[PDB]
Amino acid sequence: APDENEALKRKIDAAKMPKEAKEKAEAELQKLKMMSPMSAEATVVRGYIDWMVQVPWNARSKVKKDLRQAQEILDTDHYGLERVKDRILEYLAVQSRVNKIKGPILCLVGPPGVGKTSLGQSIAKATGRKYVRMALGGVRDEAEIRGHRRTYIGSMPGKLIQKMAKVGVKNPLFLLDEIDKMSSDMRGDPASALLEVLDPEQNVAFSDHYLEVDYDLSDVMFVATSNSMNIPAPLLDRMEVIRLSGYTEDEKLNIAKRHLLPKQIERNALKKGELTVDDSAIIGIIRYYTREAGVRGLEREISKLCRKAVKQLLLDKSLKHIEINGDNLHDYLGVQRFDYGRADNENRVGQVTGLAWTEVGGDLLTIETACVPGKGKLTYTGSLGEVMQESIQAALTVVRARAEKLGINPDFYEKRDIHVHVPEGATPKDGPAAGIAMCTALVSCLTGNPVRADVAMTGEITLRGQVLPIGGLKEKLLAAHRGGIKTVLIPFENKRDLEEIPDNVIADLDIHPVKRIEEVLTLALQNEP
Amino acid sequence: APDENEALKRKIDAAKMPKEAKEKAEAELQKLKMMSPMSAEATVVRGYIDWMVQVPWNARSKVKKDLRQAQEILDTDHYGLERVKDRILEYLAVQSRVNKIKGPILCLVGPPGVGKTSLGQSIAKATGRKYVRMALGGVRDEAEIRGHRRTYIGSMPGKLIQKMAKVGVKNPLFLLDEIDKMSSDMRGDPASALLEVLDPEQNVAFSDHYLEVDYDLSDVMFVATSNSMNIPAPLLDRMEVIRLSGYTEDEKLNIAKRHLLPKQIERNALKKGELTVDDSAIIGIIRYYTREAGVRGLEREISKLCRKAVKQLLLDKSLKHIEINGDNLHDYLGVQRFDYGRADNENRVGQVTGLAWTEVGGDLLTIETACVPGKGKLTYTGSLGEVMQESIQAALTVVRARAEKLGINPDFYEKRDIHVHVPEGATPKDGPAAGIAMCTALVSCLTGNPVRADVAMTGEITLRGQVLPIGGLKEKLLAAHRGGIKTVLIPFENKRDLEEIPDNVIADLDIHPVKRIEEVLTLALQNEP
Repeated sequence: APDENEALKRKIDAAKMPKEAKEKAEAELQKLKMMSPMSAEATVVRGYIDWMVQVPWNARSKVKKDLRQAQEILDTDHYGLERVKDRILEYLAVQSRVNKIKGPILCLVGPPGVGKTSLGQSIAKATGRKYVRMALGGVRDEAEIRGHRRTYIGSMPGKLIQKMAKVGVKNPLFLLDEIDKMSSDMRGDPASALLEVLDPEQNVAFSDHYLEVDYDLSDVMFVATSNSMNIPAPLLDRMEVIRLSGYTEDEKLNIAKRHLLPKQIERNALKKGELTVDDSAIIGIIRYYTREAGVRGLEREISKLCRKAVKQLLLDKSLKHIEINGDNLHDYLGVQRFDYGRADNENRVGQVTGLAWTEVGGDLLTIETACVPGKGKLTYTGSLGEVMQESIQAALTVVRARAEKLGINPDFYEKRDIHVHVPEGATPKDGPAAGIAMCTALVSCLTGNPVRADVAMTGEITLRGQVLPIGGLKEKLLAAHRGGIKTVLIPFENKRDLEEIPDNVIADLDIHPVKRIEEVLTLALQNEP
Repeated sequence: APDENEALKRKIDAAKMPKEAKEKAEAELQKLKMMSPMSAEATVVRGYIDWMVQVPWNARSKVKKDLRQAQEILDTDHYGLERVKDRILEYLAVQSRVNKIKGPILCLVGPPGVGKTSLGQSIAKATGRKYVRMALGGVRDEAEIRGHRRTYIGSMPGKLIQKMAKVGVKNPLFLLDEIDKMSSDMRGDPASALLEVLDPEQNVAFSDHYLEVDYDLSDVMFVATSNSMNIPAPLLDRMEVIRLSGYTEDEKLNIAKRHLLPKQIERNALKKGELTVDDSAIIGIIRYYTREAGVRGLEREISKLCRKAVKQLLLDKSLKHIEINGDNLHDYLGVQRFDYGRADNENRVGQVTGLAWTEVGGDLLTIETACVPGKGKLTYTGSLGEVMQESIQAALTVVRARAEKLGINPDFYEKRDIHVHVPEGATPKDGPAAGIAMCTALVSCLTGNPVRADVAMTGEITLRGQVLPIGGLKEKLLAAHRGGIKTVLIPFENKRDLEEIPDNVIADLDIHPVKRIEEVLTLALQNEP
């Protein structure tokens, strides 16, 4: 009745609306023409009108059809990686026929600190669609994806509806960040709602608590990102998992010299000829200032270098240029915090270096064994399961069978207790891939032979001394390369897998395929036995 | 229609307003010109008009561009500390180019009782911007940062809008105190609103429940303060953490003689020649009247001294001056409440002194061990986790391996139960840094050798008797210095960290870098074994 109800009514006629939009517009019209000073009644309908005007329809982004431009765009996002972009291109080709996905959503998984956001932005630019993000981590209620009931003012729509209202296109690139961090603790499981907004048979008629009228969401492209492969079962359908990994020394150096350095220089309001960093400084930072698979440490170090350089040049008008090399780098970072190289490790007896497979990239572990006098009981530490128990039992049996050859007293399992400690045993690794490590440590404790340093080993063991194949050799090799380990012992059956590993990692490490316990004991111990 | 609606209308024309302000002014104008006796209708619009007139725009504080004056101002806030002010200067330099932050917010963390508010005021004075504070602790609803819905009178804007209305400048220094104390229990998580008011891409169009019209907040500089590093994940982005620590004896003495004493003298309405306190009294107060990292105890003691001196001089007209020294100090404070020095500690066997890393500064702990007759079960007290369990297991294994050398009966773990008590085990310390302490206490209980007093130790242990490096050596050294401990045992790998500790702390303590359990057992026990 008042003037407000008139102006709002115009917002319904000044915007073109399809059948569903016309239906919600008619509903709002029936809800309009009422008293404007009505507390919590006119404001909610006004907000609904604004949302409808903001909801996209009869308009979309010009989606590109050529694939060459998509490849050229994907080649300049972070580094290219020559591995994941190819898969992306494949998906684009499958989508180069119709506007209907009818399949996966190109899910990305890997350790944090990689080009996930960069890949999403590159895909948005290649597809010619607007970019929009939404975080799935920490979500535990359906009230986060969907809105509230059609009631008094304050019942704002869900995050998805808000993002769609802000992005006035019917075919945007909706990114789903931290899908593995989503939980279900407030109102059932919100995964169902996600399915309703992701399944091509349900997104066309997706209904919201506030926007009860069905909205067409089949043209919206969705992309999910995660850190681990522990994606909920209902969210695993219609999804393709693409695993990402770390980078090598030269790869990280090129990445830093291509985008990290220019971005940090432009962010700190620096000039083109104010700071010059060579490759020696970056190498020193990667070797003694960061230990990870991503480039977060490099970014933080470059930011600190830029800030310190700006402060030093500002307080000294006589300084015209600042150059940081591999020698004065410490002057801006301090004492080194990490060690590179195992040449001066002073090889020990009870300690063994092994490779561990982790969902965020493999790492290095130092397993220990203690053989003290007792009655023969077995003790283990590191939150190990039954698999580790049977593996230790098999290793003990192998040691008992080869004690005569190794010079071990056959009565060691009767008058001496064994305690095996495996640090970070709760790693997301299904299977006791450290059998050879524990066996070598046991042989060392019983014989006193120090385990040769700068040597890494991983793989399963049997009761007859045979080595079984394992998975995730790329991550373990990358971890050994970052840790400065040159000698790596892997099972023989995994030799055929080396053909799928780039030469940049194999040319730096010395791999020796083994299949028996005697070969690992000969190549790992300092002496012959 | 009435006279009121006329006067209020003038407040809309007498103030210059930008596009957004003109939009909200037009909205209020449409809401004005109505009946003034309308209950809860004219008062709310009048309040909105007053808020708009108070909201700053087209006016700002003269921000300074020089850095020398900023350093001179930061050198007279509390003490200078020569550590944090430098970082502040760096930030200022980064902000000495444009009025856009586009980065961190200079978050400060440390134990309570330090110059946090003083640092904020000094930054406000150096930047030439008005000072304003707002407490984030105890906030659990978005209705605290933002206002209420546009409804009947009483729906006042949020705390932020009120602070901005009181401070008539577009670029003020908004301080965020107690960011770690903020929770989420009433209406979702208010952190999101904070992001909307802190993210440079959202503060430019920050909308409020009462002030629904977007307001530009990109020129407002924000600074956060906290006690612990447990900052919520969403509030950690675009933030730089700067850790603060305690002060030494001479540092606290200079701080008291520079600002604490004059402030307390001026607050108690004292004259220049009425009270004279020497350094002996301050030293005695710091040694026997307060045990903390801040200067709260010193402030309280000086306040009590000033009050007692005023009362004594007022009731005695024959007294012309009051002088308090290190001898008569007790006459105004009573009997000493704390003990300084471990020379007369009467070294015990079952007790061991260790250093503990805490988010509010390290402290001293007295770990105990009891070896009673039993079956060999292990018991622990102090709310310890699995890390402490594995550490105690490793220590027990080391003791079992060195029992013959230490003169311990090898059957102690079979006929005797061990109970380890670690007071305040719930400290925010990730890792069993008290391995050497528990091992020494166990060796003492089994051998009866009293642990030498005036000795502190901390560090990780392994199954082979090796000591691993730890973090937070500065806090532990400061705690040992305050407690009067001269002998401190730290891991050998942490020796390179001593170069980052000032000489005022190393010159008072006797540090002995160790790497094996035998060295700690020899330097900690009274006898040789």
